[PDB]
Amino acid sequence: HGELQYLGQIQHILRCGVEKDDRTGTGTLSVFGMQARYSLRDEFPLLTTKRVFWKGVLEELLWFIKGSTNAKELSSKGVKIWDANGSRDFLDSLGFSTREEGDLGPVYGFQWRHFGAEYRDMESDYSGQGVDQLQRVIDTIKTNPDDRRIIMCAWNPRDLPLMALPPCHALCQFYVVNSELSCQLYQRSGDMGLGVPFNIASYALLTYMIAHITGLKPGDFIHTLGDAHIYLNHIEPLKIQLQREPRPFPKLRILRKVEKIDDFKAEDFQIEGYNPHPTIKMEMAV
Amino acid sequence: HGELQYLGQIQHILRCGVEKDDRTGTGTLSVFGMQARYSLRDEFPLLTTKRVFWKGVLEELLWFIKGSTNAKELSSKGVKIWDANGSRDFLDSLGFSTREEGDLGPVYGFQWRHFGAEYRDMESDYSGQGVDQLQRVIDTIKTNPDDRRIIMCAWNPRDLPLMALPPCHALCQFYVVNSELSCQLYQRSGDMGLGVPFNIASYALLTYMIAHITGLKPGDFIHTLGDAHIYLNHIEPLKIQLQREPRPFPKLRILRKVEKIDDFKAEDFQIEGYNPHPTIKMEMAV
Ligand SMILES: Nc1nc(=O)c2c(CCc3ccc(C(=O)N[C@@H](CCC(=O)O)C(=O)O)cc3)c[nH]c2[nH]1
Ligand SMILES: Nc1nc(=O)c2c(CCc3ccc(C(=O)N[C@@H](CCC(=O)O)C(=O)O)cc3)c[nH]c2[nH]1
Ligand SMILES: *c1cc(=O)[nH]c(=O)n1[C@H]1C[C@H](O)[C@@H](COP(=O)(O)O)O1
Ligand SMILES: *c1cc(=O)[nH]c(=O)n1[C@H]1C[C@H](O)[C@@H](COP(=O)(O)O)O1
Repeated sequence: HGELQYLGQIQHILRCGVEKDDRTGTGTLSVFGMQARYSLRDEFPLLTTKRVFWKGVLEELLWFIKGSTNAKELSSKGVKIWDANGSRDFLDSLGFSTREEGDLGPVYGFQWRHFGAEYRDMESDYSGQGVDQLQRVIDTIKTNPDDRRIIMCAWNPRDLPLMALPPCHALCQFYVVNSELSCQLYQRSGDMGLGVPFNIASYALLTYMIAHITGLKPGDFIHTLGDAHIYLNHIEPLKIQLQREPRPFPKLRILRKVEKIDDFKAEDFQIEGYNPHPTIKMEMAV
Repeated sequence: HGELQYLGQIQHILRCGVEKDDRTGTGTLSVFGMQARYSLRDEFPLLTTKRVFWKGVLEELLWFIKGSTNAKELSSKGVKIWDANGSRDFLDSLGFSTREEGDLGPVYGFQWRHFGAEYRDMESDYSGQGVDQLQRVIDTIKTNPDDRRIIMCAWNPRDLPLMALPPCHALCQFYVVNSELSCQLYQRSGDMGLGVPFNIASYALLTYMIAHITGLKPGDFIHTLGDAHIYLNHIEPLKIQLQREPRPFPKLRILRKVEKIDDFKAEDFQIEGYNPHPTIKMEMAV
């Protein structure tokens, strides 16, 4: 079904992908330019050939929406996925010695809600500052769904030098037709073993959310990869996953009627019928 | 061959695309999310089922590279393609009455070379201001071709309100492997009848240029569409073009060794073996 698109890319990268060195010191097999279409109609694409950490997914999205750039605010929810890039050693290796541990800089959250804003620290008050792309999107979908410019962009050339790690999912666009909402994302860099499974579920979630607030039904989620790679220490685990057979995707039900996107809380959502294969550990390249 | 990928999209949009209204008042048949891979190896993808206005293509690219945002500077080269969006009526319909005719605002050129810069007018001196993404790319390709962040982004959330028409080709990323350079582009909006044929040739040209300056051979050009559409008054002309049979793509020869990307002049290039079908007129939706 849909999960076959992902499994296909994993295999393609493995057979043809060229070996390439990366900034983390690990090895890589990569391909440049791919695209997969995931349907959000009566199903949510949460991989089944492996049990995905749904919690961190939901928690991360929520963390993004409130415009936070502090690894600690997320680690507080039991989702440690960003701590690594917020460490003292990592911050220092980038020359951010004066920065407080946990401050990722002007990344995802900050750009979605305050693009123009002049960044200070992970604790500054930015309200009212910069452009709020998220809200902007919502309003355009509501007043003119034919608009060919419903875009949310995290890539900010001017702020790059202060980011602990530039956006991998740097740009997404929404589209409307027949009362159903679709979203496409441009991911410059894609760690097929870890981030990608997360990424896919993260945007399918965002779409559902916005579709809810706008009174539209989810359409498709187009995933576009730039540098899609499989780290060397992910090759064996992936080889096994490729052998497992997928199951039908689960469903995402929203337990309540929400008006503003900032109202959503972890409790408002619930996954149904998720029957995945056993978990698979994979080491994140730092 | 390669031109078949394009012809395929035209047909797919026609037989499966949904009718959709657009900002120009014209009608539209659209699809959301597509991708085509064009090879730049010993061939330049300049459509053959129709004779493409190569001049405007080359002239436009050059116009972009020097960071100009004035329709008149291009109309001066005999390429009138942008005049329409720089008119007084159009500028005024957007509320830009105080703006001088021809000033498109902070678009393509301005963002490629001065992303951060604070826009003034199509005649202001921006040198030394904002980030120069173009040069940035060149240097990264030269010092670390494994870099997973070689990106040039025109989409600037903060400047949007001042653009006569937001970027259609809003983001592209480069990739290197085996001494050959590839480029992928994200085009949020795609007028299949006019712009797209231009767009494709425009980026294939840019790639060739950068590959030359960096001492690499062209690889592939991945074209990714967001809202790909065929305007209603383009349906009949396209239906005929779909019936014509493609010919082998021509070759792009660079008549001279160039060091800096700003040195390139229209004369440095030459197309060879271009044998296309007769021209096809199509009215641009304003
Ligand atoms: N190299 C690299 N790749 C990335 O994708 C990345 C990111 C993106 C977020 C991210 C990081 C790790 C995991 C993750 O580790 N997931 C695991 C376990 C998660 C847990 O339970 O804590 C998984 O198997 O899904 C899932 C998502 C930040 N820094 C990164 N660096
Ligand atoms: N709706 C819309 N589509 C676009 O592509 C666009 C653009 C891109 C620039 C552009 C405009 C017109 C033609 C063009 O007219 N090309 C003709 C021949 C032109 C000539 O003879 O000079 C063609 O057949 O390709 C080719 C390129 C700006 N505003 C636009 N609005
Ligand atoms: C980044 C964040 C995300 O959401 N998705 C991802 O897969 N990644 C991965 C890609 C790469 O491994 C690393 C970022 O490295 P780089 O900046 O591209 O060099 O995280
Ligand atoms: C914009 C510029 C370009 O180079 N390529 C294109 O084909 N276009 C087209 C897309 C769309 O048809 C129109 C812009 O309209 P809108 O801003 O999306 O409303 O020009």
